[PDB]
Parts: sequence; C-alpha cells; structure tokens
Amino acid sequence: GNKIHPIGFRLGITRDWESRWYAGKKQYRHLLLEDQRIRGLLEKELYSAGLARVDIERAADNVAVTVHVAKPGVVIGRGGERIRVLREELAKLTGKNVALNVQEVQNPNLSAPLVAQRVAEQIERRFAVRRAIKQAVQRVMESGAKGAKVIVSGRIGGAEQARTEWAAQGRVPLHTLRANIDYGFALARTTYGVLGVKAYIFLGEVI
Amino acid sequence: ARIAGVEIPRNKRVDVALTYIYGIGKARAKEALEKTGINPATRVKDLTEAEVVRLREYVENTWKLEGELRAEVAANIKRLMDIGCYRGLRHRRGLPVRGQRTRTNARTRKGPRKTVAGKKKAPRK
Amino acid sequence: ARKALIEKAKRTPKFKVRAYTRCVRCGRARSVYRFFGLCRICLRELAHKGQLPGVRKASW
Amino acid sequence: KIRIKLRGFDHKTLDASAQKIVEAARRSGAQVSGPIPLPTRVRRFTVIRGPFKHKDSREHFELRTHNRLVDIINPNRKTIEQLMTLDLPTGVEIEIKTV
Amino acid sequence: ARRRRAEVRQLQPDLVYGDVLVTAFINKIMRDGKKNLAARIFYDACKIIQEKTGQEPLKVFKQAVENVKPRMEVRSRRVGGANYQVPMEVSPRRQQSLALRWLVQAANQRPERRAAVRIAHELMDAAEGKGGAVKKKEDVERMAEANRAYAHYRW
Amino acid sequence: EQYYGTGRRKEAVARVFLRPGNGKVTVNGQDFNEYFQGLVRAVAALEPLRAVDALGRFDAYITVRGGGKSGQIDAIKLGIARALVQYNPDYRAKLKPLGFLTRDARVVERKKYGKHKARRAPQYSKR
Amino acid sequence: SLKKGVFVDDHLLEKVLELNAKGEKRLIKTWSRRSTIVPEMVGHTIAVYNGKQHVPVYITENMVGHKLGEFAPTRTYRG
RNA sequence: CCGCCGUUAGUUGCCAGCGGUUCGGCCGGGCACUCUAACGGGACUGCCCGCGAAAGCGGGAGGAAGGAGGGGACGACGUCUGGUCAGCAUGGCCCUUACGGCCUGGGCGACACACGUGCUACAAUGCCCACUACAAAGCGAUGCCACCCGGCAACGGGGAGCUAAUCGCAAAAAGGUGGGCCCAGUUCGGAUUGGGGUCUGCAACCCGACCCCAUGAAGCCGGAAUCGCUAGUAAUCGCGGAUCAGCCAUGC
Repeated sequence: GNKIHPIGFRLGITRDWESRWYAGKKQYRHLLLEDQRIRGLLEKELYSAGLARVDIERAADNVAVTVHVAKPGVVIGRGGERIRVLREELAKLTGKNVALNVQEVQNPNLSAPLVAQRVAEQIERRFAVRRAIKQAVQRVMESGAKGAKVIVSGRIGGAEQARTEWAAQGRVPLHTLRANIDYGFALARTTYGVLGVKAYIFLGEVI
Repeated sequence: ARIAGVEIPRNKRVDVALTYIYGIGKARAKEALEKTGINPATRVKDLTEAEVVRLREYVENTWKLEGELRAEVAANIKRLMDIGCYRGLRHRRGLPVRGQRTRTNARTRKGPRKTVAGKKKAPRK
Repeated sequence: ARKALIEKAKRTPKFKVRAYTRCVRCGRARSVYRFFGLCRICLRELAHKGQLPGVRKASW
Repeated sequence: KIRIKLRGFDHKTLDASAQKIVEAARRSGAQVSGPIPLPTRVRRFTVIRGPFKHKDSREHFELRTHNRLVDIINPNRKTIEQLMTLDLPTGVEIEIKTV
Repeated sequence: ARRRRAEVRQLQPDLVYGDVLVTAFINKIMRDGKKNLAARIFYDACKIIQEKTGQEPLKVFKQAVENVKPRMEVRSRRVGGANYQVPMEVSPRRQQSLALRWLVQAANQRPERRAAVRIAHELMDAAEGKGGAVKKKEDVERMAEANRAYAHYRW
Repeated sequence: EQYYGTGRRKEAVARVFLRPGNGKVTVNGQDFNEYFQGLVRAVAALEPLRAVDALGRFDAYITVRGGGKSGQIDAIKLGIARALVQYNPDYRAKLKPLGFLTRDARVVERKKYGKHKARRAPQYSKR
Repeated sequence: SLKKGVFVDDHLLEKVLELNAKGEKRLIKTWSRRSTIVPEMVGHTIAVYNGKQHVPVYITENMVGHKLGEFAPTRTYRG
C-alpha cells in the first residue's frame, strides 16, 4: 500500500507549497523553526471551521501571513476581534511583520483536507463509518467532482481488530501528472484509540 | 657481511641486503648509503672491504640491533607485567594489545581457532 | 527519557563537546540534518505533506 | 557599476522578475546586461522510507536554488526610482552590489 | 533468454590494420578496462612476431586460429535428471570464439616473465600444432570421438 | 577559410578549427603526438580525414577539454567529421552510412541507489 | 592524549598538597580514572572507583606519566 | 535527467577575430565558439523496398537519433494477524519520596567457537620511485584556507583571497615518458608490536584518529558450494558530501 503522497506526487508543477520565500544557508533552519511554530499555532487555535492552506511567503523580515480558511463569518468574530488578538500572538512570537490573510474556498466538497476533516468529524462524533463516509463521498460527486476517495484507517467503530475502510466513487486517477488532485489527512480519533482518514479529490485534466 | 649479529645477506643490491636485516629496513639502509658514501645500485658482493668496515663502524657505533631490541622487548614487557599496565595485562592474557574485538577477529595475537561444539543459537527459522 | 532529552539539548550544559542535534518536530537526534534542524524522518513527513520550500522531489 | 545579483527559489517566477527588470531597466534607462543565468545550487539530499530499519528503500531530495544577474551602465533618475521602489519579490530576495 | 535469440553484435575492425578478430582478441586480453595496456602489449607482441619469424603475423594468426578450432564439442543432453554428455556439430562462431579464448588463457597458463613473451611463444607453438590451447582443443575433438555413443542424443 | 566542428562525446568538449596546410594537429596547446601517445585511439582521431584521405591539406588546429582523455579523442573525431560537413556537405551523405555523425549516448548511468556500481548489487546472505 | 602538557585532575594536586605536608592517612579515593599517574604520587594506595569498588593500586615508580584507569579494567574474567 | 541543432543572454568562457602583453585569455575588445536556464523544434512504421489474413517481421534512406533510443520518480485491487509507544502519536496496564530528574566511571568495544556483509593481499598485463595530462559533481565566514616560514616527515607558526561559474578545498587516480625489483613468504603482502610527536577536545589507559624508525608473521590464489553482472554495462580507477570537536567510515 505504498500510496506516495498525492502532494508529493504533485510537487513538479501540479501543486504549490505552503511556504515560498528565500533563505541563505545558515538562516534557513531558523525560518522553518519559527515558520512551523507559527503554522502549528495557527493550525491549533484557529482550525475551528475549515482551513487547509498553511501558506506563507516572506523575505526581509516581512511576513505574508497567508491562509485559506473556510467559513469567515463568525470566525472573524463580532467585528474583527477574533483576528485581532490572534494576529497579536502571531505578532508576539513572530515579532517581525504580520500581515494576515483570511480566505475562503467556496465549496466544502472542494479541497480534500476539508471533506477529510468533515469525515473525521463524523466518527469523532461517534457515527457510522461506512455510511457517513460513503455519503460524504456522494457529496463530493454531487457538488461537482471528478473523483471521490476517502478512507478511514484504525480501530473501525469497535472490536479490537483494526484495518482501513472502503469508500471510493467516480474515477480516481493519480499516476497522472496533470490531474491536479487535492489530498487531505484527517486525524480521526476514539476513546479506545486512533483512526486515520485520507481524502482524495480529483479536480481536472490539463488545466 | 657479518656486520651486526652475524647478519650475512649477500650478492644482492646493498639496500636489499640490509633489508633482510634486523634493525635496518629501507630507511636506515638508504641513510646507510648516505652516511657511508657508498652507492645503492652496486652489489653487496663486490662491496669493497673498508667500506663494509666503516659501515659496521656506523651501524654498531650509532643505534642498536637484534640483540638489545627483543631483549628490551622482554624487559619493557616485564613492565607489561610489572603490575599489568592494562595494555600489557592484555599481553599477559596471551591476547592482542589494544582493546579491539575478541568476539571474532584476532587471528594473529591469538593462535588458530580453538574449536567448540557450536552451542546453538536462537530460532531465526 | 524523552521529556528531558529536549531540556538537556535546550538548557546547554558546559563544555563545547556537550551539545547535540534535535529534530524539534519529532524530538530526536539520530539522522537529523543540521541544515533543517529536522530529522530525516521529520524532513520526510513535512516533505510528503507538501510544506517544504526550496526543496523538491530530487529527480537527477 | 550598479550590478545586481538575484537570489530566487523557483525558476518560473524568476524570469518574470528579471523580465520586469529587463523591460523597465532599459525602457527608462539604457544598456542593461541581459539575463545572465547562474548555475543552480542543486543541494544533495537522501533519506529512507519508514521510521524503520529497512536500510534500503530511499527517496532522495534536493535544494533548487536559482540565482541570476542584471547589470546596468547609466544613472537614470527613473531607473533608480521605480526599479528600487516598484517591486514585488515574494519568493525572490535580490542582491544589490555597486561594482 | 527465453524471448529472442540475443546475437553477438559488432566489435572493432583493428584500429590499425582493418580486421575484427585482431581487436576482438585484444578485447579478450583486456586487463580490466585496460584496452590501453593490453592492446599496447598485443602489438608489441605482433611486431616481435614479425621480427622473429617473418611470415605474415595474420598467417601465423589464422594458422593458430584454425589449429585451435573445435568443429564438434561435448555438451550435456536433456533427459531430465540424467545429462548424457552429448557432442554437437558446433556453430563455427563459437568455434572461433572459444578458439581465441583458449589461445589467450593457454598462453597465460605459462610461468614465463612478461606478456608478449608468453603470447609470441605459445602462439608459435599453437600455430605450429603443439600448443597448450591446441592440447585442450585436440582434447575436445577427441571427446567428440569418445562420445560416439552420444551420436543421436544431440540438442 | 575556416572549418568548425562541434566535437562531443560524453561531456568532452572539442572545438574544431580547420585551416589549409600540412596538418598542424595541435590540441589544447600541444602537438597531437604529444597530447595523445601510447594509445591507438589517437590514430582513429585522424580516421575522419583518413577515410577521405585529404588528411594533409588541413592545418588541423583543434582544442579539447572536459570529460576524459580517450573520450576527448573521440569527441574530436566527431568534430572533424562535422567541420567538413560544413564546407562540402557531399561528404555528409557518404559518411552517414559510415556513421561519423552518430554522437554518443554510451553515457554514465547514475550511481543507482543500493548498488556498488551502476548495475552491481550486494551479495545474498540468507543461508 | 595531550601535546604541551600532561593531563592531570587538580583534585589530585590539591589533595596531595594537603596530606603531604601533614603526613595524614592512606587511601586515595578519586572518583575519576582519567588523570595521569604522574611521578607526583610516589607509590601510594590508589582506591579509585573502578566502576563498582575503589580499586586500590600500589603504584611503583615506573608508572610515570602513564594514565590512571590503566590499572583496573572492571572486566571480570578474561582468557 | 541524457544525447542533435535552434532564440535571447554575456565578470566563466573567449584571438574564433585584431592591438598590446611582467608576453599567462594577462590588458583592449567581441559573442558567433565553451558554457549556463528558461524557451523550443526534433522519431511518428511517418516514408522506400520485400513479406503475413492482421499484429507485425526483415531489409533502404533520410537522419544526433529508429521501430520501447538509456534512465529516475510514479509502484493498483490485495496478501502477509509482517514490523515499529527506542520517530511520533494514541489505547489499555504497571511504576510515583521512584520503571522518575541529575552527576560519576565501567559498559552497548568482553572471548574458548559461529555464520553474514566487506576491504586488503597472496604478485611480473605485475608493482616501488620519478616526470607530465584529462574528469564531473559537491562543499567552504569565527568556515575554507593559496602561499611564505618551520620539522628529514606527522604537522605546526605566520598569513592573501570568497557568503563564490570570479578565492579556496584540489592533489584525481587509472594512465604516458623515465628509473628498480630479477619468482624471493620476496623490495610482494601489510598484520602484529616496541621507541617517539601531532591536532581534537574538560578529558584519548580501558575507548580518538594521524606521522617517523624497527618488527615486517598469516598468506604461493580458496573443496561442498553459493553471489553478482546484458554494454560505458562487468571489471578496473578515482572524487566529494550526508552525521561531523575529533573520529572507530573498508560503510553510505
């Protein structure tokens, strides 16, 4: 089951990074140090409602604090105060150049990490594996997709033994360069252990 | 060529003659052919006699050879067992002087492998 | 020994030959590229996850 | 005299910056030593599969450091002006050396 | 392999005279990527061939070549778990391939000094009709004869 | 006036500059029988103008670097074959069956991961 | 080992200073088998922590600048 | 990625072309030649001849290149109740003035046999000293160090250059001219050990590597048997870097 990361199989041109700036030798590591610590901080105290892209472009202390969220509404708060102090903690730890970017990718059934998160949410909310997953897949195909494959891996719903689970629909061609496929990895979890949700969204040929 | 302790190599190039000799390898033989003025290429069989005489007047009236060497070996090795300065303690074992690996390789400072009846191992299947 | 490995390498003892690398995003030292401050394994995880810039799937 | 090296990480957006230069460099100024490309740092990297002990089975990676160069000969007010003001080097950090 | 029938493919037609076998024999002198030294020495041996006995080095060569040429050779017939060691009217290609190989290694099985010595001398004996390579060759022909039994179990 | 050849085989660069004369076969700053001796690939470098033995009528001023000695020599060969493909392309269609145009893809296959040389794997334990 | 000098703990030195001018007890219990058996320790009982016990060695004189830990392997049994 | 040529590009390259030249691509100058890196063309049984009911087989040419032109990445559904909390999680159990946090040495380097992986050799296609040449890639700020001085050497002191196609690591070896060994457990082979220094680093005995003199043993080419390898491939020959204070570096 050596499914190399779709993103890893997208690096050539077929997918962009979540970071793109320069580093000159001895300084690279320090960047990625802070960079990642921010990233994760953003991830945690913000994830609340859909967000894949951990994107940030930079250079001379400037920071293109960038992010593709989902719902922006109540997540901006009651006037821009949720963003306020969060960006204040970013500006805190990264005492350099915060310039927030809070986006939105219209469709939930877009961007595999998102529906991935939804699927883990199904089981994290103690729900029928095969059912909820298959129907999320059909949601993918419904909204307007070219592929829908999301599988859940772990102590499936109960009873000791623990494998993955089938939820495939449509076409999922991923040996092809131009196929532009999004890949997400929802971190599913139960009281009695760990579950693994992997999401695959095929988007289109030669774009 | 009874220069040192009865060392007689013979009808070869002088330096090789000195090669088959304790206390002298290529180095001290070249510097022999230096501090004696003699030629390395010419044979030791046709070597003039006063030349060999001043050669023995070099070798024996400078450093020392086979006599003192292995003797002083056994002596400073008495020290290797004077208390057993661990290296020499390992020499008292009848085993290599270092601290390498006796788990296999030691095919020099310990004689040919002393056969054991296997023992058996652990089920690798 | 896991929580204190991180603190030894952080607080820094005395003499200069008393310092050692650490994959901060996986808390380990063996096979940790000093250029990234990340283990080959941490490098790998964030590389496959597609979050490492200036780097790529080497093809040469 | 005003010789400017170019540090960048991705080759596509790299020319777009240099072309942005090349145009406005000459356009407002004069002779600009054309886009001279500089041999990329292809930093060598290897690493195995799992967290494990299957020694073989590896995936090599690398750094793709692209660097270029732009050189001018005339002290146009406007050159200096926009072409050290009007900028967007997001993933490009440039070197500026008065030779 | 079980697919095609491989082949042999080209070699090199003597980078000085104009014939394959010369430089192919050179190929089968090679001291590990040393077409340099091996060909060098082969040609040393060639010029000394012409100087010792002055009869066309490729006449002496053709002569050694043929005089070490196994028309028939003993292989091993297919009867499952029983290899009746059966001869064959060998293809002339392998006859000459073997030939040059046997010449080389036989000249090498000498305890002389340098290469061109063993070469020129053993190639002289091989040409004439006494050589060690020729001993092996004559042996194999003789084995084709001692295998008169194996007259109808060829592959 | 001048005959240029792009002499190339396995990363060995040979700038071929031909002129009229007897054959000033200089390469990199030394005579031919000086930069390449005790080796037969030397003579084959001359082979291009030996299969069309005009040979002499060419002060053969070549330059050659990179790659490797013998490889340099061969690169030089193809270069010569391309310098006269210029002036007198009539030689092109005769040297084409001769094969003095086909370059060289007998290249250095990468040190593949897990082997001792290109195609040379470690020995089996097991037993 | 060293080049310009002979590596010796200052514990040795300092405690030698003390019990030499006074003429005190035997027993030298240094928790370090690193320092040198320099001629500055005559021939005294050296109970250094072997790794289990304090292996007391009676130095001769011909020990000289030849290292402490040289005198107790802790490796029980040999051959 | 690798090969043909094509466009722009010109502190590496460059007389290719001309002046000068401490007469060195060193100064002038050029961009077509090297190259570099984005942008392309280019091979499709498409054409020619024969053949089979078709696939397709063989032969001609053009052509850098034929008929899958060499490669890497990509490795499906699924198996193996495979392995891993000593990467990380995360589940369940057990420890909690200790299965926990620290210091000190010894150890993971033991030794009477055992396979497995590997290098070095057992020698004249040999190999020691010498004289000259051709790699490609990589790496280098308290890092790289040319060169001068110093020890016969190891290496040490001094001390110019570069965040680099401009300085440095650097010396390739294999080769080739020119010198010796004269089949000798040898001048092969360096294993083993004694007498001495170097640098690292708190520290080098047990536990670093490096150099000089002497020792120069095993070994005169490997049975049952098993490994690898389809073309720049086998073999042979060398280089950098990953971790790195140093190095166990024959590994990668």
